[PDB]
Amino acid sequence: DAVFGDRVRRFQEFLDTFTSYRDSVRSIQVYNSNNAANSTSLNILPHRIIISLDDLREFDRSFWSGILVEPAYFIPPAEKALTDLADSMDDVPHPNASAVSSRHPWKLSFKGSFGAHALSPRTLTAQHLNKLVSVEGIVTKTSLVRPKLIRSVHYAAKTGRFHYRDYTDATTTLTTRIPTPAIYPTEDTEGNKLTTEYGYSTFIDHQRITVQEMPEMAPAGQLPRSIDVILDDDLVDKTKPGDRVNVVGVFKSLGAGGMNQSNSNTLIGFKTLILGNTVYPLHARSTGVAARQMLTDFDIRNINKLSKKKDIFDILSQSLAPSIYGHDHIKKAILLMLMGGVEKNLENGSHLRGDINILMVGDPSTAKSQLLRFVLNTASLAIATTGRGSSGVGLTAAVTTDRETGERRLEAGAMVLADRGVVCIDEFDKMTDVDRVAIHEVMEQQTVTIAKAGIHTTLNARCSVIAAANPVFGQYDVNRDPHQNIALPDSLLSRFDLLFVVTDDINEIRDRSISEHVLRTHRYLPPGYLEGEPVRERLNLSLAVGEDTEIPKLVTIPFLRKYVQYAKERVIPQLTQEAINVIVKNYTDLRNDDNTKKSPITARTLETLIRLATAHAKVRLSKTVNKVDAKVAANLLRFALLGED
Amino acid sequence: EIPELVPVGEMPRNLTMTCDRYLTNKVIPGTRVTIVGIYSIYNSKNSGVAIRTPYIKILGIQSDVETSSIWNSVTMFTEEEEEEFLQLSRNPKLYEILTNSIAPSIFGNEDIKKAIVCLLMGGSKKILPDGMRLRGDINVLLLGDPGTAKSQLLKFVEKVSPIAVYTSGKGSSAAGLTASVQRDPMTREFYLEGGAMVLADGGVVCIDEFDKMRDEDRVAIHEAMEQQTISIAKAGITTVLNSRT
Amino acid sequence: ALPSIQLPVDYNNLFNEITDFLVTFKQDKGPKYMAMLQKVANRELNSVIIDLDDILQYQNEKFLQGTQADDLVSAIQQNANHFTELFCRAIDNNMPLPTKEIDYKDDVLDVILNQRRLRNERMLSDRELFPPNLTRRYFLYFKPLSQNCARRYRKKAISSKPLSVRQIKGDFLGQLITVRGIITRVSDVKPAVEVIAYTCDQCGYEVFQEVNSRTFTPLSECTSEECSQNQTKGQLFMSTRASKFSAFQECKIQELSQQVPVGHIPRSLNIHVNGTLVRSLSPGDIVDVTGIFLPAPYTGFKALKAGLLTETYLEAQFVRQHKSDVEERVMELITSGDVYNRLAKSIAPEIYGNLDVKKALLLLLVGGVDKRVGIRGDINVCLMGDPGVAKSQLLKAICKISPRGVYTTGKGTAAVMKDPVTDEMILEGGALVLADNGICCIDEFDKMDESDRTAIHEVMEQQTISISKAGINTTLNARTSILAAANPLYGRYNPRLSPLDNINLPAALLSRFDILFLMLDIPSRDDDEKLAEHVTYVHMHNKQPDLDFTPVEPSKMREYIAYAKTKRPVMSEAVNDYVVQAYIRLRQDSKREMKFSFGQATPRTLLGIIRLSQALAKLRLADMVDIDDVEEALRLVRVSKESLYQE
DNA sequence: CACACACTCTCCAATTCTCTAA
DNA sequence: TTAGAGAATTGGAGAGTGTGTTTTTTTTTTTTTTT
Ligand SMILES: Nc1ncnc2c1ncn2[C@@H]1O[C@H](COP(=O)(O)OP(=O)(O)OP(O)(O)=S)[C@@H](O)[C@H]1O
Ligand SMILES: Nc1ncnc2c1ncn2[C@@H]1O[C@H](COP(=O)(O)OP(=O)(O)OP(O)(O)=S)[C@@H](O)[C@H]1O
Ligand SMILES: Nc1ncnc2c1ncn2[C@@H]1O[C@H](COP(=O)(O)OP(=O)(O)O)[C@@H](O)[C@H]1O
Ligand SMILES: [Mg+2]
Ligand SMILES: [Mg+2]
Ligand SMILES: [Mg+2]
Ligand SMILES: [Zn+2]
Repeated sequence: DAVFGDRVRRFQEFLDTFTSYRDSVRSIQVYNSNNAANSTSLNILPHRIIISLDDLREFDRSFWSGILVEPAYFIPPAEKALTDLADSMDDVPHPNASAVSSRHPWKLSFKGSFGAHALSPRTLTAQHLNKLVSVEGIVTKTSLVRPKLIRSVHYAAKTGRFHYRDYTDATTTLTTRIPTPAIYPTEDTEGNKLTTEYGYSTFIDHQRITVQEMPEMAPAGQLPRSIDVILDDDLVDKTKPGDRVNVVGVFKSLGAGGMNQSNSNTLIGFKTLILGNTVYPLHARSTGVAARQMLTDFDIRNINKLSKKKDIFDILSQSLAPSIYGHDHIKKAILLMLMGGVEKNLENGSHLRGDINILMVGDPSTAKSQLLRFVLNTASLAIATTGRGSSGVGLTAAVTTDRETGERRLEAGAMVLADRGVVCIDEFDKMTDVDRVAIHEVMEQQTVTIAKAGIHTTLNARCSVIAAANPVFGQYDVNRDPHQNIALPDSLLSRFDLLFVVTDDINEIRDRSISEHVLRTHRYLPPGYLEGEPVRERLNLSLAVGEDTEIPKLVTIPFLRKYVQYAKERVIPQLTQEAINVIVKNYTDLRNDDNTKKSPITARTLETLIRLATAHAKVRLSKTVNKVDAKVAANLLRFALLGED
Repeated sequence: EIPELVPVGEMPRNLTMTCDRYLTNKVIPGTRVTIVGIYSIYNSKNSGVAIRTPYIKILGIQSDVETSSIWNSVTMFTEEEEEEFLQLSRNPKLYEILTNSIAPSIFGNEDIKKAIVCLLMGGSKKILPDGMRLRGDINVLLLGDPGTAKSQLLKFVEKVSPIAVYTSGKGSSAAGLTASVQRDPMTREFYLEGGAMVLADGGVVCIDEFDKMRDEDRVAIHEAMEQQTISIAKAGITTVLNSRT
Repeated sequence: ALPSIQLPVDYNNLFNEITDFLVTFKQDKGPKYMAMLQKVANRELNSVIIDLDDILQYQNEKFLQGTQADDLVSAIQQNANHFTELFCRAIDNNMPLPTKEIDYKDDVLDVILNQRRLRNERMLSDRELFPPNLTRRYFLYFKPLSQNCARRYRKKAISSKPLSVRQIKGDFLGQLITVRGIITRVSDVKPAVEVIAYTCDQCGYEVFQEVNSRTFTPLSECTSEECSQNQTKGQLFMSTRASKFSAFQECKIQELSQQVPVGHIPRSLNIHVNGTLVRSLSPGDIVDVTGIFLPAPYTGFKALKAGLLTETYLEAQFVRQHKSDVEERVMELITSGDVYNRLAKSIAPEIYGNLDVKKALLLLLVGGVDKRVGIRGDINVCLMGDPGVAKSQLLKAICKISPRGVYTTGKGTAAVMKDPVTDEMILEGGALVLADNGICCIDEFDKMDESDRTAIHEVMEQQTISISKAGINTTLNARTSILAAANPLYGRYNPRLSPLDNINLPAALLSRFDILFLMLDIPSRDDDEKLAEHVTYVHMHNKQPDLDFTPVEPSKMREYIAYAKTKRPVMSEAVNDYVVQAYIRLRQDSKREMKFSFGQATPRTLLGIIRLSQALAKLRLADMVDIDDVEEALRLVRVSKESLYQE
């Protein structure tokens, strides 16, 4: 193994050259030591180092190409070099009687630019096998985390000596080796009985996620294709279904694929899968950034500066969907829904939801669905749903069978996946009644319950639903009460904080304004495009894998998303008596008023007022609710109910 | 097999086929192809005695509608025919040439033929910076008295268009128009199978006898006509396919 | 071959230290564990709960005088399975002789001991035989370390921190950990064999075979020395009389909804309770199970079929539940607080108004006792109400305070059979059976199908639900008090329309209800203001706007029901008279009014009046049923009837 | 894959046999 | 005819070639005829 030693020493030289990796190893080791020396603590850093492929290319291009082209021969030596580096510079503390036996090799992770290896599950042909590739897509299935054996330590109670045995599988080690039948040696060489020593053995977690290409990336006329990644150890549970992901790993094959006598003319192929080395969670539909977008200090300073504006709410609302003319109040409500009110986990099991639900019912072609599409493209976690194409099982949970383990399992539905997010249910009224009880339960108590196939769980669905519906007839009829116009039960409309009724009234000035705005929108030309040139999409923005006062009229959508994330994470508004006076006055006025007789006003509108006020407090970044917040919430709710202004 | 070649009172017959290397990812479902292959034999272990499942090993595929995508999502037009198209586009009467060549056997109906030409060409798709997109496909409805050659126009459009699916309103269900969740017989796992509005992606779908559709089946076209996406939430699946038809 | 590794544990020194601990430990009678072993020898106890706090104290004590320890608590939290055997061996070495006249009527194991010993001894003079587990009559467990509140728990003591099923990684296998979660499915007790006691047809020799593999192969070959030397080739026969069995139960612990990260699904973890811990876990439990997390192997053929991917289970060792002095306390509260007006506001402190509904809910919570038939002591009330009224909040408040109380909705009772294919269990329950000695809070009562209509009809006048799956005709006892919260169809209630027309419930089902309240909201000027103030104060302070006496504990109602249930307040003859003229005049006014026909007083109204009076006396000492009680009962009934005619 | 079953391939010492023993 | 030395054969343990598993139809969609 002269080549193995040469690779090991070359990677040791590389690690010595770039001292940042040594500093990271030192930081991990001291963090682990301090946590061990210091209680309800479980945060232990993993034995994983993310090395940039650019540094490796600049240092030794031969080694970099070997990593990127034949990693099965270049990654094990680099990992051994990293392990030796960590051991040599280790603080050599007292053994814990387990770390001596339990192997803890230092795994490797990669980042940087890939070039021709930055692929997708559709473009992952068989010419990429045994090469280190990065695939981007959406996780659709995740197997149960199941520990697997890699080393069994045995104690022979006749000589006072410990005997171990290493186990290897096709899905654990890159290089192919003789598989082990995974049977513990019950007898020694010299006829001695052995007892297995659990707790001195070594088990590693094993998960098998499924990554499929993004549906919008699929070619015209074909369904998305999927690949199976096999995450292990620190990378287990890093992903959940519905997550946009960018997995880096070795595209490996396994099996004899026929060539076993049993199959002579049978023409099946080999089982191919990716051994994940890194999981990079690009998300938020921005194609390159995570759902939790990083906030620079300059960005936070700018956000705080804008929060001081007298009309920050108007700026943020009008900046939501600039292409949708009008619908200012609906935009304000959508923005308030994006940063929902604070959730109260009261005692005695009481739970006051902080999520705002909006229902939009109105005439055809009033941007009811374009607003939903915008909320999909803007909210950090949004799940698209339609009335016709969704069943109650598909909205709550499906009892499928696991394939990696072979047992019954629950698969999260379209409205449990959106936990702590939003659900955009388009064509709401078209849902069948049998499929509408589920969303009723979720909007009621925000948890789904499953009682089928001998499974009794309670999944959490803390999602805020925005739904678009159509009137019972073709268009809204102002000559009838707003009950026979909507084909939904009042027991379901009561769970919506705001029920906006949109009417496509035929005017002349408004029609001119809308036509001019739509024609301005339709003349838009992208920056890097000529006139009269089709807007082709490549989305090959993956130049690198990994992390590699003021009064503006309209803020950019990425900045708006940053602001929403910062407001949700940081500020938790607290209610105030001065705002409660306004809230109770407005609630009393709305309740016992002659004009509100047609309105369904109940005690739920008070909770809606509180939630809207808290959301507006989040908009102002104020840590407490004020008179202006309650006034704005009351005005918005009054417009939703009456609509005078 | 071709629908015009099936014998009398017989269902169309399938045939398993295998591509290899540079003949893969060459065709998409619904395309009509001519294959030069070896009619071979393999004994799949999946009910007589000494029976053998037949299949064809492809040695050449000659589609007429280009490869995956359209022209593989780009232009695979020979230089001479590209020059021919450029010469054609400069014809001052190109509109009349295109109109007169849409179902030449249908007398009159000049306006419908013009609208069919516009439908075949389609508009221009736009994708605004804020995210929302504007569709660039034209939907045409042909109401009128019986015997006015509406179905003949639909059948011709199903021929002239590079990608087209002809369906009748009566014999057509919502899950068969957009996407059908099916259970894999082997792996017990649910998966989608595209419908008429997915096969006709990038083309035109001709729904004859539109008014005969069940009320709960015609609704499924509402999203796939305007938003041009099909949203499915069934059996643990949650995807938003594309149907730019 | 098998390589060799160096591990600094030194099991022999640890065993010597273990023996010293079992001999020389006395908690602040003699040694504690020697006393426990003495009790075991007397057959009065078969559970050696080896506490880890005691071992920690022993280590700390010997730290000051020689440090003659090797951190045993940190040496068995890393590998507990071997130390179970070490402790058992140390106990067998230091097992005291019995100090009591224990009856040996069933001494089959002792008989085998002496018989085999005599057979061996008659040839030993030439004129271990017993497996160590066979002789043991005790089960050994570990009690995890309690809270340390010291520098010792420097992230150590993994058994001190209650983990969740998700946090049980694969590197914890073999350790002694503890998990927190809700049991979901506990199996029936099965006798798991530890050692078989094969007996040979000839050669007289019986050979034992220890087994911990979930599957074994019978010997059936007389390999004994006499049988082999004579080459008789005798076959072996099992003897369950001389075998050793341990009760085995296979629970299954899920994880609480608060431990599940967003977007995820609760996991589960099999638990193998065996020994004296059996039947200590039930599906309605939230526990902190402490056990040894072990890799159950797929031994057999699916073994090679799968590979290194093991399946895990938690060998439970110690289960810690989470969930006349009281009589004197509740008596004193009766003296001080007015139960009638205080418990009512205590039921729903955060729900403003509707006090009389709460008063009726108290009667349902207590309920009269008329078990003698010729009838029933269950009070059922329905709240037709109105959308937007806190009927669901009242139902949840009742559920959270009523013992054996459950909450359910019409659209998502009954029962399902054989839900899991593998185990093929029989007669799984539903929602009504769970609240057997309690209350079912059936929200959305109107939106509940015909099958559940028939089921609740059967429950209501039979107190026992039955199924007819495969002609078995088995039945489940469900003596549940029914609390319905139906709401009017077409949204808001219409006072002009007849009450039974507003809600799609047949008059047959509604007429059987003991008491009925129509409690709809009306837009006012002052009630809404106070309601808004109440709700907003709750939002600010996360606590109710305390303005009056608000008792919290529900044990007072339990004491009242348990007290007067044995008392069974006997009705007075004058009470019977006043109620017969009460019925006469009630029926007279029902006729003279006939406006809505949902009233004609019916024998069932008399039964409801009797049971309400019984419940009222059941709340107030015993045999308090007099004119005072029946006046309040009839007042409540008349008020409930008038509620249907509100405004 | 491998442990257990069913069974063909293969093999010496105790069991039978008939020539030479008493 | 008897107690005892020689040939002659074949059954009971074992070397070995090839087997046989684990292995599954729940729950969820989609259709279709009656209701
Ligand atoms: N203008 C026309 N030129 C030529 N053929 C025509 C014309 N109008 C009708 N036809 C013929 O008349 C028949 C019309 O049948 P279809 O077009 O299939 O039915 P339809 O016109 O769609 O009316 P429906 O479908 O019953 S509402 C065909 O045979 C056509 O060829
Ligand atoms: N008297 C009350 N006191 C306090 N909160 C109340 C009261 N009445 C209603 N609420 C509020 O109303 C909400 C609960 O009302 P619900 O019980 O769900 O109404 P509902 O009649 O059950 O609606 P449905 O689903 O149509 S039956 C909570 O926000 C309560 O705080
Ligand atoms: N207020 C508006 N401003 C700009 N465009 C609008 C507006 N209302 C409707 N549209 C246009 O109408 C088209 C379809 O709207 P759509 O989302 O289908 O509404 P609906 O779902 O209610 O039918 C969109 O392309 C959009 O550009
Ligand atoms: Mg729409
Ligand atoms: Mg026709
Ligand atoms: Mg309710
Ligand atoms: Zn024997």
